[PDB]
Amino acid sequence: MSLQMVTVGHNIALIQPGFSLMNFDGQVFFFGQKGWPKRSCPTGVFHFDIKQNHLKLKPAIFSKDSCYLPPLRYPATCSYKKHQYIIHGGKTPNNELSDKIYIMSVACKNNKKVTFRCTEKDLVGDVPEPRYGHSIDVVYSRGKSMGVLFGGRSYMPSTQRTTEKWNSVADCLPHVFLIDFEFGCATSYILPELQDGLSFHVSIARNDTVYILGGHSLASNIRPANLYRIRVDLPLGTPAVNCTVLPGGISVSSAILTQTNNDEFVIVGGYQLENQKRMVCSLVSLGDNTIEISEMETPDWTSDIKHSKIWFGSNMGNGTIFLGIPGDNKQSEAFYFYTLRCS
Amino acid sequence: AAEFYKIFQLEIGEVYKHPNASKEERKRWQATLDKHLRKRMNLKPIMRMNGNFARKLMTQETVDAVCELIPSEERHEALR
Amino acid sequence: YHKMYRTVKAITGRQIFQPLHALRNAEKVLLPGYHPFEWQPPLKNVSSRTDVGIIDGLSGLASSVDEYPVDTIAKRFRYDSALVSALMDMEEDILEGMRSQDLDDYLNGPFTVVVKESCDGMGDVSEKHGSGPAVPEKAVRFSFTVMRITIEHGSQNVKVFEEPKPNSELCCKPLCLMLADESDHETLTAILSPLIAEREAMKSSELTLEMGGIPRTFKFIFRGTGYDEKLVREVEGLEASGSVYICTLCDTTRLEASQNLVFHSITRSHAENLQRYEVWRSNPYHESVEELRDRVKGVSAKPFIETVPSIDALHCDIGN
Ligand SMILES: [Ca+2]
Ligand SMILES: [Zn+2]
Repeated sequence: MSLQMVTVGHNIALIQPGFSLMNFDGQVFFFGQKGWPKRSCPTGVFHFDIKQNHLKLKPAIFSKDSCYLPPLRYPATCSYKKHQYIIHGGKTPNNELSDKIYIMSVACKNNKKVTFRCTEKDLVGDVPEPRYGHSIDVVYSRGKSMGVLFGGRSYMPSTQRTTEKWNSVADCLPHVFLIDFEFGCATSYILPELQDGLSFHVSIARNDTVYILGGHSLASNIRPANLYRIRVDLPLGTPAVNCTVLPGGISVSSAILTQTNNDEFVIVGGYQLENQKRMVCSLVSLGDNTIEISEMETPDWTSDIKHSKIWFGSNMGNGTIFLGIPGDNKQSEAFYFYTLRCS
Repeated sequence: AAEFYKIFQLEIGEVYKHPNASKEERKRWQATLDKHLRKRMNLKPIMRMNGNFARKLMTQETVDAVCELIPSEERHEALR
Repeated sequence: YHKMYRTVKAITGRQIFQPLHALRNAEKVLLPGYHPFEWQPPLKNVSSRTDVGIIDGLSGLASSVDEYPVDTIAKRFRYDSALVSALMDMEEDILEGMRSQDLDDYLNGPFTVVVKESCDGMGDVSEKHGSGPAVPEKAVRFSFTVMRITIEHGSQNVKVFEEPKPNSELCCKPLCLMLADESDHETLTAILSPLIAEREAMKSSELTLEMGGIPRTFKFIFRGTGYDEKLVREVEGLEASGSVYICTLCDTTRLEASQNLVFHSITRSHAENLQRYEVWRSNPYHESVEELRDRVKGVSAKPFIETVPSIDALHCDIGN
């Protein structure tokens, strides 16, 4: 529950709400900047390093064969098992959506420098539509690892779009998609147990299930206190997907996930209502087939957090969460960044 | 009105219990006071203060909005 | 005006000036969204209503707490409605121009209209107090001007109306006013993309309008010349500030620009910029950062406005 203020270098005008933080072998990096890539960092990734509560952003060069990807403003985070990192879709800085897939990897690493390898893949079959705010995660069933996708928010189809409502968004179809990374395949699956959409939710991994809890549905302008547990197996034939509604779910959207200990994750932040903020923390203790959400003591927030309207952040991976508060008007430096420690 | 604005800045941090403060803490106090003033009474932060700012800041809603950021109640009643 | 009207009426006894509500009623004839117009073929993704007026420039952008925060105020007209009103404001002018060239009056040939697109941001605009988001103290304006109107007569093309003073304040008709910052790219694209969509739809269609008792059809060609160098670079590609690549019309680097500077050719366009951005994003030849930049010739972003490769004389004089 440690709350430490962090200072930032000469790149504070380069972090925007909706970023993503990736942890590679104990090193935390950055993605999803504000504005198009400059001449200082043509790639777009950064060396997210905090020492003595001071933040410095050094550029990180890609490999020779990597693809220079645009800054996704709201991607989907995945951590495949060789240790790679997968992002799907999101908003480009020009505010168009993408239906493309990228996989992060380290091509080569030397003294105090790192080179990435981002690959390009095309999905065939039931290709999901471009969207943002969704959640992706992978499961390990019967010795086979295969990722699952859930709906989010997307623009109106290319048939009902008008310029006067060009930027109006509608929640994606309740369909649940299965992603096979090693082959680039996807077969759609419609499940009657999921009737409404769900956006800005958190995804928790396990051996053969994903626990989606909380989230915002735009159609009814409500945040359900629901909790779905999706169990997927990998037989010889077509995969079988089962969704079961569980009791005890919480009603939070755009929360932050962290992995503090094995079989122990903590939820902090988010919004309960449009004008309300998540002031409490939920400790989710996983098990073989059991989930028990309990309320742990509220960390000591500051006045700036308790009185602000917005916060945003991503996952450090090492039991740390990096959340920021809008500093002030542009006219300190337009953003106040904090760090949070969970045991 | 400028003097009352400075009083509010030093009161939203309880300097009567912290006689020593750094520049960064006072800048944070400035930022949070400006943010809450905008949120509640719809006043923008300005570098040279006008008379309209004085007339609007000299209201009871001003001390209400400033005081709900002050953890103590003695400061609340004193400012009121 | 009300004070003037009241005092003139009180002194003279008669009603020389008209009342404010009469002026407001007479106002609607000129504002967009009063005349009936039909598109053939119908515009893609553009509604066919003929009663659209001052619509929000945010284009129905999300403003909830769970998504990207928006802190801008924008009001804009539909491009087609604005051009309909602009054409009807010069109805008698077009008739006079057609008469003066010894053509007919009820001729309904397809008019080839060229419209210059101008957009420039501003600074030092004070923010008001009052309800609204934390809107920054900068403004960006989008406006269009009507240079020339030509009708097809015989085998050649004849001219009708030419703007006598193109650089005047009496012909820069506003189209979209947003009080945001041109340095920001996300908000600029979010507010300005629908107008580009309408422009692209209008680029491949024809408009029918009851022009002075006889229906006549219009075709439109657009030129985005009214941009300064910084906005051109920030919109259609190349990096800001001063790079190794300089010109917006050719692939000349700074060193050979200093060397030769007499022999060149215009090469850049918008389709070429899009193709080069695709090359940059995909890297088909598996090249490192420096050689990939040399291959892509400086573009490292997705362009979204077709800007004509021209030069701005005012800023040219200022810089020179
Ligand atoms: Ca200017
Ligand atoms: Zn040139």
